[PDB]
Amino acid sequence: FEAIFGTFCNRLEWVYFLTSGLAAAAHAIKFHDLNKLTTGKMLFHVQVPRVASGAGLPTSRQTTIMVTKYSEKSPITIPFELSAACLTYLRETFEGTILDKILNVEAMHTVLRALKNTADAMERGLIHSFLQTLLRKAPPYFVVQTL
Amino acid sequence: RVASGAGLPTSRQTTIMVTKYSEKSPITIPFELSAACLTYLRETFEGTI
Amino acid sequence: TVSAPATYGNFVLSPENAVTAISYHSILADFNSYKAHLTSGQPHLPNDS
Amino acid sequence: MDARAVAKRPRDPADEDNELVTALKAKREVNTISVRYLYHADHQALTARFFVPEGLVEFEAQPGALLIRMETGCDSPRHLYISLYLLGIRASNVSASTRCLLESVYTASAARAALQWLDLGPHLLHRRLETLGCVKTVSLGITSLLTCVMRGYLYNTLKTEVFALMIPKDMYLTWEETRGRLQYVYLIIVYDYDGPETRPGIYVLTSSIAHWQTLVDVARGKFARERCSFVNRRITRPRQIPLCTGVIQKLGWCLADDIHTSFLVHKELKLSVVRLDNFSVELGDFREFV
Repeated sequence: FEAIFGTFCNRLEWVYFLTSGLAAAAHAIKFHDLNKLTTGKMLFHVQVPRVASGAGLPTSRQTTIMVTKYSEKSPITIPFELSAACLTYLRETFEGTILDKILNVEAMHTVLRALKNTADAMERGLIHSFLQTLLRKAPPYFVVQTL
Repeated sequence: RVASGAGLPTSRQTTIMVTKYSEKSPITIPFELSAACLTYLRETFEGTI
Repeated sequence: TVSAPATYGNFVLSPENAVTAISYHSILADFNSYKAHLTSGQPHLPNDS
Repeated sequence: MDARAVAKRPRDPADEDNELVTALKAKREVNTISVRYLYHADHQALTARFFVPEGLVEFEAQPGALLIRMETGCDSPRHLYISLYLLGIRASNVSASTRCLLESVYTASAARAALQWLDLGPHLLHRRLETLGCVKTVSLGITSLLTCVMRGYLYNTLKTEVFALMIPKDMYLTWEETRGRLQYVYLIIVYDYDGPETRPGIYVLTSSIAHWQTLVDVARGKFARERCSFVNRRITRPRQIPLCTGVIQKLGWCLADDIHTSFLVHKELKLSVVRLDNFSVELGDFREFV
């Protein structure tokens, strides 16, 4: 005979944005109505001190600058797929036999496992996109040291 | 998987199976005995020291 | 100092594995547990055989 | 089977739970995903996804246009997805000003390669082209993503607004003065054989006629000069094998009151178009008339 020992399913490990150290670099705000808007602007108002000049030299003026900061959009996507077997068995029963029960259990577990994997992948994609937008804007060392 | 931006490629939901097998390697060793030893072990003659 | 197993482990060939080997020509370890879990509706295995 | 089950009203996707909701209800588990209502669930329109080079996307940055697949016999990408507006640069049925404007706007590198491929081969436009219906999204880049409908009512995702289809003014043709409340729109290609080149004309035709025989009758009536040109080339130059003075393809049904005239702007350049808002796509294949 041919002997098959214990079969193993992968013990996939979960990860989250908040649990990662990168979350400390970030501020995270959730907003259920984000789909409707595409503009986010912040404004800064600053008055710069001027030292009173000496005799004869040109004098300074009361001066201010006003500057605005804008938003970057970078949505992320993940696809996941279901076969016809799971889709038809998830909403049907055939004679109520034991094998049909096995198929129903398999279909339900398959779709829910796919949903769980997609959620984990979405969290990974969110942290990935945050790193992308952070790194794409960071200048190198020599320029900042020269500055 | 990890997500990506619209227009960029996306990773298909994927699974894989692997089947490790087994190996065979027996072992042997002989041990000897002497004929006089065997015959004295089996039965005894007239009782003497 | 460290604790170690004092003897070899014993593996039992179940009677259901006998009929599976005779007819199906295969032996599934801990077969009764497999049948019970399959009919119960829990896919995740209790522990390695 | 039982009488009550037979008499019972049909199943109601309108309020019955979606499959993912059923599964998560079954295990009593909740993911962070807003799983309840699926977008595009009620969509009837059949959608395709197409990738296109960056040069061609101009005038598609405004939603709504005909997307055409053209052939190239090279081993490297065999098909290139072209827009109807760019195709007008080849037609002899375009005024000089409009052709000059289109020639100036589409001067990106990729576009001119398609124009070379269109006329570098012996075959006419008829055998080279095929229609893919109407395009309705943009995602720009070095390579851009288009989404397109091949049997459809033309709408945004939430159906918050209907999307129109725009046709350039020079190509638009009508063969009746009064319009019934329903009329179909067709793609028309005709060829001039008197000139040295087989010079093609590009037309879009709206008509209340659905039956092929009468439509072809009217077409042969109006295109008599082009038909005479075909016969003239056939008699004049033997061992040449011309064919199909004109070809027809059916592409659309629309409610005639919907038609409007509008202007279209891109790259702060201004184009004149005709517009059909409450449009729908029905696709047939090309067919020949002589």
